[PDB]
Amino acid sequence: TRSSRAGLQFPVGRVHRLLRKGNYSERVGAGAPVYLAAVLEYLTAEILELAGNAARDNKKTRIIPRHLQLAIRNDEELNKLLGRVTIAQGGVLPNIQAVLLPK
Amino acid sequence: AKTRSSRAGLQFPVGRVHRLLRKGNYSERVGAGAPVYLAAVLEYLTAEILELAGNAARDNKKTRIIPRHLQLAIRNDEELNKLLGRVTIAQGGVLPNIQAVLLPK
Amino acid sequence: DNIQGITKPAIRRLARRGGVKRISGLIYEETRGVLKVFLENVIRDAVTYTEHAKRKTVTAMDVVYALKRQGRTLYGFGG
Amino acid sequence: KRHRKVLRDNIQGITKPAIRRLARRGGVKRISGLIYEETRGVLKVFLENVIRDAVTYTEHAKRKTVTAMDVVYALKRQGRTLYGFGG
Amino acid sequence: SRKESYSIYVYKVLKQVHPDTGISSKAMGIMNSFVNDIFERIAGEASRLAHYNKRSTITSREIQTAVRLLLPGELAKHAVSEGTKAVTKYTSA
Amino acid sequence: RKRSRKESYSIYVYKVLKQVHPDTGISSKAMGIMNSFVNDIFERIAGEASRLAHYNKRSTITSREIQTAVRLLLPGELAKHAVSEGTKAVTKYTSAK
Amino acid sequence: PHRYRPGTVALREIRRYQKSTELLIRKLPFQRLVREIAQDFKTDLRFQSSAVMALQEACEAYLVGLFEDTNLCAIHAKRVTIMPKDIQLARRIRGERA
Amino acid sequence: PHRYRPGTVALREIRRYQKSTELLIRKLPFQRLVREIAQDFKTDLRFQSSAVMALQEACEAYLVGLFEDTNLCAIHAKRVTIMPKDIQLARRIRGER
DNA sequence: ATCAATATCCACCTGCAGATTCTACCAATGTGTATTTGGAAACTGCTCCATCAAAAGGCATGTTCAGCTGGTTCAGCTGAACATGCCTTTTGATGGAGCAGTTTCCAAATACACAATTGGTAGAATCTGCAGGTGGATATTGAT
DNA sequence: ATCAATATCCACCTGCAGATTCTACCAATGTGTATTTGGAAACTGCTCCATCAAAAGGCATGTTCAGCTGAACCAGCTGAACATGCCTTTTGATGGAGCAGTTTCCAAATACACAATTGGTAGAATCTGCAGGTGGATATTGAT
Repeated sequence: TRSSRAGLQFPVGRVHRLLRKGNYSERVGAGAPVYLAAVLEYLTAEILELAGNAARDNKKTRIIPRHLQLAIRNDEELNKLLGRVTIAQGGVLPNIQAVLLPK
Repeated sequence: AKTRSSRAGLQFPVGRVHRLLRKGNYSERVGAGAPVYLAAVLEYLTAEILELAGNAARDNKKTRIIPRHLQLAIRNDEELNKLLGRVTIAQGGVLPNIQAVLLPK
Repeated sequence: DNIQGITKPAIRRLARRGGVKRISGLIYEETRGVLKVFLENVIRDAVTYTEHAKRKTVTAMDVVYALKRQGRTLYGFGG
Repeated sequence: KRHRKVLRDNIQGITKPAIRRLARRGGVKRISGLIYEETRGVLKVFLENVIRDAVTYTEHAKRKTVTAMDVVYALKRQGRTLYGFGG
Repeated sequence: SRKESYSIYVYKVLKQVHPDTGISSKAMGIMNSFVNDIFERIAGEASRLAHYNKRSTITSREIQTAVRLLLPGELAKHAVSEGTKAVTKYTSA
Repeated sequence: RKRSRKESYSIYVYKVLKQVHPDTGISSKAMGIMNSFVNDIFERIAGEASRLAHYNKRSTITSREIQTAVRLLLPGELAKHAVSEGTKAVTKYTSAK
Repeated sequence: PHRYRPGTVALREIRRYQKSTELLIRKLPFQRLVREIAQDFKTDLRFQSSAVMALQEACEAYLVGLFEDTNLCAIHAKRVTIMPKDIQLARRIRGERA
Repeated sequence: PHRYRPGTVALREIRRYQKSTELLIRKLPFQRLVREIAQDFKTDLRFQSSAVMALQEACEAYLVGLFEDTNLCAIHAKRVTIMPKDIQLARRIRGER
């Protein structure tokens, strides 16, 4: 497989196919789906990392949506990227306005 | 009729729109009904805007429609305003509008 | 009048999660208005998709295509 | 192989009155003292962003010159679309 | 080097709507840009609809469900109509 | 009963998952979230690539384009590190071939 | 007996509810409301249970978010209380409202 | 001589400026501000004059708009006066910050 | 403070189902042909940058005081807290079939290509709107 | 009031060029072959919908009173208005070429097709997390 050739877990074949049948453009170079399945692998890894640490924090082995939501909204660059995105079963970052706190 | 706009009775070219739909990669195959219906919808919205801006230019006592007129025309209308919500108009100006509580008492 | 099935305590809880302390009286009704607009819009679209699809049943994917149109993108239901 | 002047804090050329006028046209009456500096802070953020993207486009294009279309693709990217320069 | 625009057809439609009125170059730029933004919007939506329904082809039917999605209210109505009308006159002849 | 083939990323995401946290797992819901994530991101990057193609009047999507797309789409450090993983995987596939 | 001051059970409620992710609105009234709102667009329709759930997630998202932004608007007025003019301000800026 | 009360020349100004479409920020200091912001991004650039104008339009638009939403925020505070905590609420709700 | 009472926190365990490991099926996804997109080099010319002096118009800067900000108080009341009382949401259940989804046939609809021809372009010519100006009527603001 | 005075509003005019019209050159844009998409009909089955019956849990309704809101008032002061003095922007002018965009050639790179084989799917099985809960650890909240 081409992922083995490029050292990825992510299929470069499947992404070659998707770039062809989405009509993004006529000709998809051979380097494109590689670079790309790589970039997705990286960001998948990134999210899984931060979410995993968050998952060990609440003392669970299984990552549940709440963990992911936390990881994303907590990280800054990821949070920017996922701004318009609503994560199912997410919850919010527990945060209270200071001036409603009992004085 | 020879040309296709003539055949469907339009001022907007149904041919050029066929060309654009094809060499834009929207999809493999572009039906014969699509650029027709489309050059129709473009023609229609072009017409609605031009009407509203033209009346607005008559209101300011002028022969030529200038961007300020179009800006007006779009923003006074409720639906054109929603569609062009995120769009900024070159040389537009704003809707003359002042807040009440800033007005003299 | 199913619009009242959105109970006062549900909206109270929703505001709780939103980080709010004290809720006015009118608010509930006002909420109920907003909520409707939202749903009206989204579903309007979702349903359109279902109609293009010549299907009689609205599927989660229609919902998602609509939400993506609204700029409200949703993850986790089959996007 | 021929010099430039250096360019430094041209951000103060956005004069207090330009910011006052821009504020009038916004339907504003009384402007605090602080606002000017803060305006600029915001304006800068804006430009940085837009121009970043516009230049990225000029860079993809192997051109040394930024064109209106590049600007426009950028603004359209940010969700800020502009009409009248060639979209 | 030849460039392509809608300025001639927007002259047409202007004269249809207001015979005695004219239009400046900047303004024409606004229009041409406008038509184009719209084009990309609808055609895009049509396209997305294709791949959503696993169809390799863009029929007038798709443009239509696009125009229903993209256009708000009364505008959507008068437009879907002006179209159906244009396609139907096109079909017979 | 009968089968209907569906397609997803949950397997490659298990792999990458096991790479990062060997001792941790992932629920169904969360996996749906990742599947969606990859898909949205994908569509985003490829969309922008496409626009770059048409902007520059080109019939082909080169990795070069994927790249300028990622610089545009991704914020800051994320951008720098993705451009790395990509250029990297492509040079490795290049010499391998 | 025992009575907590006004506002305390609020704060404990806030911590408690912000910390979970579960669906706050009763699902059936919501489902009825969705089927109704859909009736008027097209009659005799069916709903995948997953699609209803999907909408519920979308709407509770919408509202909690709008509330964050509301609370911030009333806090802008030196007030701890959210009101209809606050919500109309939020929507008015977001672009949602005219 | 003659002196107008505080606020009269304010309203005469709002009317005057809302009524026109010409560029409020002088073009040269804006052009230096754009060549500077690009200098330090990629060095040695050239700018089509139209690109300068396009930027000017985009930015004055952004800002006039932001000022409106600011005003609506300060008026919500029962104030005739705008302040950075206002502008920052505007941007905070729009999502920018 | 120092002091009680609900409410919450965490500890331990156990079982339930949903995560995870294994099985066999199967349909997507290396070499060879033919074509063409665009990278490269060679040239043309547009327009972008630099600079300058003069014109002037707007910026800056300081004084002065008006009305706007927020600090303070203070009454009413509008929401919160808490109990009791009522109802419909939840869940599990089975049954019924609406209909979504999968397959096979196959023809109506478009891709593909060559040769024709005309609408759409640019360039040039020209002319009518109106930008710029000035005076002069009128309308508004603030002073008495 | 009544009154000047600053500013805006409104009309003609006058000259300039930008809209707009004439013109000729030219490149996108009627008919026949070839391929396959989806419409159409035929069957299978997934899960969606109905009404239903218990189990509580949540909503509702009310009483009682706390503190939040806003009306109202007052002192300080911060931002408006105005002139005058100065600076830097605008204009257009020219000159110079960086370099954008247009052209022509040559190949490295990808699409197309046939043919083969295994990663990736669903379905089945099994098993390890953690939800659910109960009971004291331990943290606040309100009253002393």
